[PDB]
Amino acid sequence: ALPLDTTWHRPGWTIGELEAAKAGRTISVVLPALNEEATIESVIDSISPLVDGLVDELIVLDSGSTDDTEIRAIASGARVVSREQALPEVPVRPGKGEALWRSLAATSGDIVVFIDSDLINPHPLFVPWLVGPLLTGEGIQLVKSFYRGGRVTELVARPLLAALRPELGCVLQPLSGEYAASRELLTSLPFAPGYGVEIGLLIDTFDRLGLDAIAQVNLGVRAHRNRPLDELGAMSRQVIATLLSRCGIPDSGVGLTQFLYTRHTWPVSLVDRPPMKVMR
Amino acid sequence: ALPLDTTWHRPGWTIGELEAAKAGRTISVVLPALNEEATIESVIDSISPLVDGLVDELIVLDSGSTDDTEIRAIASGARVVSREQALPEVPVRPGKGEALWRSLAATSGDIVVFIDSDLINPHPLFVPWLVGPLLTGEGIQLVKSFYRGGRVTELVARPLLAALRPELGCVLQPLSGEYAASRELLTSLPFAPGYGVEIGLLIDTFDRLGLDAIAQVNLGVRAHRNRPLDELGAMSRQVIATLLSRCGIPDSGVGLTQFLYTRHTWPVSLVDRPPMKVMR
Ligand SMILES: O=c1ccn([C@@H]2O[C@H](COP(=O)(O)OP(=O)(O)O[C@H]3O[C@H](CO)[C@@H](O)[C@H](O)[C@H]3O)[C@@H](O)[C@H]2O)c(=O)[nH]1
Ligand SMILES: O=c1ccn([C@@H]2O[C@H](COP(=O)(O)OP(=O)(O)O[C@H]3O[C@H](CO)[C@@H](O)[C@H](O)[C@H]3O)[C@@H](O)[C@H]2O)c(=O)[nH]1
Ligand SMILES: [Cl-]
Ligand SMILES: [Cl-]
Ligand SMILES: [Mn+2]
Ligand SMILES: [Mn+2]
Repeated sequence: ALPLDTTWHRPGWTIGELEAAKAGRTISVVLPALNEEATIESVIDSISPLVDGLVDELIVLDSGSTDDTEIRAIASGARVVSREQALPEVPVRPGKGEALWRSLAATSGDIVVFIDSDLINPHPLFVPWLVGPLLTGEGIQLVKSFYRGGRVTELVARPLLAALRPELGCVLQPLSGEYAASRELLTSLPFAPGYGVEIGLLIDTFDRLGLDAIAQVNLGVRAHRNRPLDELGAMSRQVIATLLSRCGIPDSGVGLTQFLYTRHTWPVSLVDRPPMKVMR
Repeated sequence: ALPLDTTWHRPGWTIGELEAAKAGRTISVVLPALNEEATIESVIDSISPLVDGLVDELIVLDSGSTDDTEIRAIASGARVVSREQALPEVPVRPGKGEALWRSLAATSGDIVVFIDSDLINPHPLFVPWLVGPLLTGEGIQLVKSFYRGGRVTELVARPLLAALRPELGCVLQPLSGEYAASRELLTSLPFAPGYGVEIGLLIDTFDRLGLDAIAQVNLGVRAHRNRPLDELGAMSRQVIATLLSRCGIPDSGVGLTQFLYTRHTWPVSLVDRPPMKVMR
């Protein structure tokens, strides 16, 4: 391991050991989903055998899907929750960060696990491998995954971290959509909008609790949707905006423009959601 | 055009018109090269027909090649200049920015044109298309190229510019290796090290002379060496470091680390070369 608790190899914990270690703590699993009809069922099925055992609760956080995502998830026995149902007093904003933040209001596990719903054949041990350090460690409040090409991660986020928060240089996949954390931690932190949510959570956690509260576990290999370069441009812009803000640097608020030769401007947001705590 | 003089279409100027417009001004062409034996001859040949006419001078700036770059360039009739010969009183540093800066001491054109030496079948009109606005415009001191996937450009540089210098959002290929500028401008500016040199030159030019001094011309389509993702990681890191510095933001000076699972740290430099002017 580096100065960051890193599980480099297959965790050795059995499902039954992990379950014993809960000690009254509960576990929620959240799957955010926007138009993932092709992969959603495989993801739910990888995890539903854990329900009523290690996992106390599983939801799909449907983020405005217009395909068959919701019906197929229901048919896999999952509880599907819209953004509106998760938190109906508050009008819905677009983007991933909004979905995860709302999901805090729709779950009650002491521990919350996020798994992206666009994964291709995910391992059924993903969730156990992630909760290990939270269950059996001390002071770990956040566990990030890593894996084996991560264009935004390797060109934008990791190099920017080296520039502005080099202490986090040892985190191999800071933008990974698969991770777990304590409710106490998550409901105490703001949530960046859009694709800024992961990078925001990591830096805030570090700034507030330091490295000793963070672990990372090998999930082996991951496959997912490969988005077009232009969609990555918009994602990177939001990651940059969120990353700059945590480092005390003013962002223009100006969206990325691209020329296809036609021109298009993508939205960027400088507005975080506050800690879900204030909503109590 | 946008607020930035943009030549969207094939320039209409003939080689003879352009030559007339020189009016005593001279033109140097510089080809930086590090191990480009496969493509260097095609690039030189695309340009050497202009020599003693529109172009007064052509050099290859050899940046420590250990392949056959120099012998093949000589065999194409090019003058080849090492980093050491360009400026022998000053010990040589690694990276592209060093090569271009040194090239100022090895040329005397009032106008300097840079063309990367790894281009696959470059158009023989590249150089005329670039000098057009400098020759026939007023107050233009810098001309950048654009083209048609630019991973570092679209994920790192363009989104970072939108964040920190949104006025430059209209520049389509800020990192393009093909561009031209006045000696008066170039010898008045510092040169960022490594791959930071292009982004550094653009921001300094803008900060010092504003947009009205900058033009961009369509070169159509370009092909070149596609580097592995890890090499791009190091390039992006240096672009970020240089970009952050021009915007008044402190960089850690810490190199990007990558885990292949073995670990490697890449060099980054926070040291610019001063304006070549001080070397007079
Ligand atoms: O508005 C949205 C956008 C995405 N998602 C879901 O979020 C997950 C990941 O989104 P994706 O479009 O696949 O983003 P990636 O290109 O994969 O981005 C990677 O890097 C991002 C930057 O941190 C992370 O947010 C992602 O989890 C991570 O997979 C998917 O299951 C989506 O269904 C939503 O629920 N709502
Ligand atoms: O130490 C070096 C490195 C590169 N080069 C030359 O510079 C040119 C471009 O370098 P390259 O390795 O192809 O960089 P790219 O991946 O193509 O980077 C693009 O984006 C960079 C960031 O601004 C620019 O520096 C480049 O010109 C541009 O092609 C090539 O002809 C090389 O021969 C050197 O002379 N010395
Ligand atoms: Cl608090
Ligand atoms: Cl000056
Ligand atoms: Mn994905
Ligand atoms: Mn190249």
